[PDB]
Amino acid sequence: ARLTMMWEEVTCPICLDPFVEPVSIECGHSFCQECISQVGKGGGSVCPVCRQRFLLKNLRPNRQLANMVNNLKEISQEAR
Amino acid sequence: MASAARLTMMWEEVTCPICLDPFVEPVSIECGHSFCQECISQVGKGGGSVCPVCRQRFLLKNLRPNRQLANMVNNLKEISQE
Amino acid sequence: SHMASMQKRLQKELLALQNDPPPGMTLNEKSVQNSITQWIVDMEGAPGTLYEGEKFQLLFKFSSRYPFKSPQVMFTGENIPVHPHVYSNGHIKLSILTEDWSPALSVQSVCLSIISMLSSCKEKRRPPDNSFYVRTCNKNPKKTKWWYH
Amino acid sequence: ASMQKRLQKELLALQNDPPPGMTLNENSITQWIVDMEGAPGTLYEGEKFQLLFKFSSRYPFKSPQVMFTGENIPVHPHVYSNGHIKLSILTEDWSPALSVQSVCLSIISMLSSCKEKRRPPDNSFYVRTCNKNPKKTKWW
Ligand SMILES: [Zn+2]
Ligand SMILES: [Zn+2]
Ligand SMILES: [Zn+2]
Ligand SMILES: [Zn+2]
Repeated sequence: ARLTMMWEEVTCPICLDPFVEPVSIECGHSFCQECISQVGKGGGSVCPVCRQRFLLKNLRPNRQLANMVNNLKEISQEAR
Repeated sequence: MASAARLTMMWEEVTCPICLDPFVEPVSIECGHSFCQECISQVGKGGGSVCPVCRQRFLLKNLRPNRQLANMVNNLKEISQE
Repeated sequence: SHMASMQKRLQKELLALQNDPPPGMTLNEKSVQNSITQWIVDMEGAPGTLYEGEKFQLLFKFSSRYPFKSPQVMFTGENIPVHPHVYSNGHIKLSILTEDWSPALSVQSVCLSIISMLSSCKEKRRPPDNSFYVRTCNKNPKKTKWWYH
Repeated sequence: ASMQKRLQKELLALQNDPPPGMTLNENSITQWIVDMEGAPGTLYEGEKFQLLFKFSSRYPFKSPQVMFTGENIPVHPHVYSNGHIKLSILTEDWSPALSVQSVCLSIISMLSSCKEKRRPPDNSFYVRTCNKNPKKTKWW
């Protein structure tokens, strides 16, 4: 049968919603741009999941993740 | 079927564009596109080159692991051994 | 906007606790203030531990900056566990509530840590600073807290 | 193996889900032929063409050689008399992220590109260029 484990692993760990404009930090962990920039106020802080240090100087868009989240929104778009 | 196809949708989204297999040790270059570590370095003979997907210049020293992507491919490997 | 996104997260976390609570825990729904800032979790001590048979209650208080700041969490009611990291008035000594807090932690993860802390404990003792700490906590005028901000 | 693994996944993709207007004929994974029919709304509707795909050992990091073959060759400003295809993606716009499927789609996009069914300005010149060559005989 079907499973929604799909959705759990495209969920940002900060806002708990599907990633919007996901970015990676140095360690390679991904977050919504807005959520991790909330975390890194002042130009830096530590990773929510691994606590390795990061700076938003080196934000990198996660293009694979952006494309996948978008495509899955389409499949999940349903009439109510 | 009962959105069994959505299963395959996620499989193709976690397919590396170079080998056309699920990402193995996925890494990101500067533009933020993702590849198997070993495919992207097959490309980047010499220390750097151009992104297969978008043509942005990358250097192999700037590789970064895609922890989210590695994390999701095994959750799907787990699921399909039913 | 901040609080809209904070409400969204908190709503999803409350659904998870009602539908798949951690072992020995239950959320108290007779406390229905539209669950947007404080909720009470009934928790029972685990078998084979120093708290077998005991019924406790946990209070979760969420500030305006949750989840970037940690919630306030305490035992309340009149049965408060006797434990080296819990004060007589129910305050809890746990740094994931302090400097090991990260926004990626959840109510679920805090609940598991409290449970892990109860059943890890091998000595039913109060914290060494308890009488000092509670005497000072009974002299502070925080009575009406607007506190959510 | 990774190259043959890719080529078999691509070859199955063609047999089970070919691009619109395409079908393949005659199991040799170094070389395969795809039948192509003109689409409604283009100047090549109804005509039957054939594409040859040649894969080298460095595929997909070097581009396959792709050409029209047979005795029906389309008349098109980016397609020569001999079947060679003038498409930068076959040359230095090649990337390993391109596919047979994506190359097929680009050609279809090209058949429907042109407003006048014309031969390339280099056509008689360019194919006379290629008729003198030592040729890729036995090993390359
Ligand atoms: Zn987020
Ligand atoms: Zn991290
Ligand atoms: Zn690969
Ligand atoms: Zn790129």
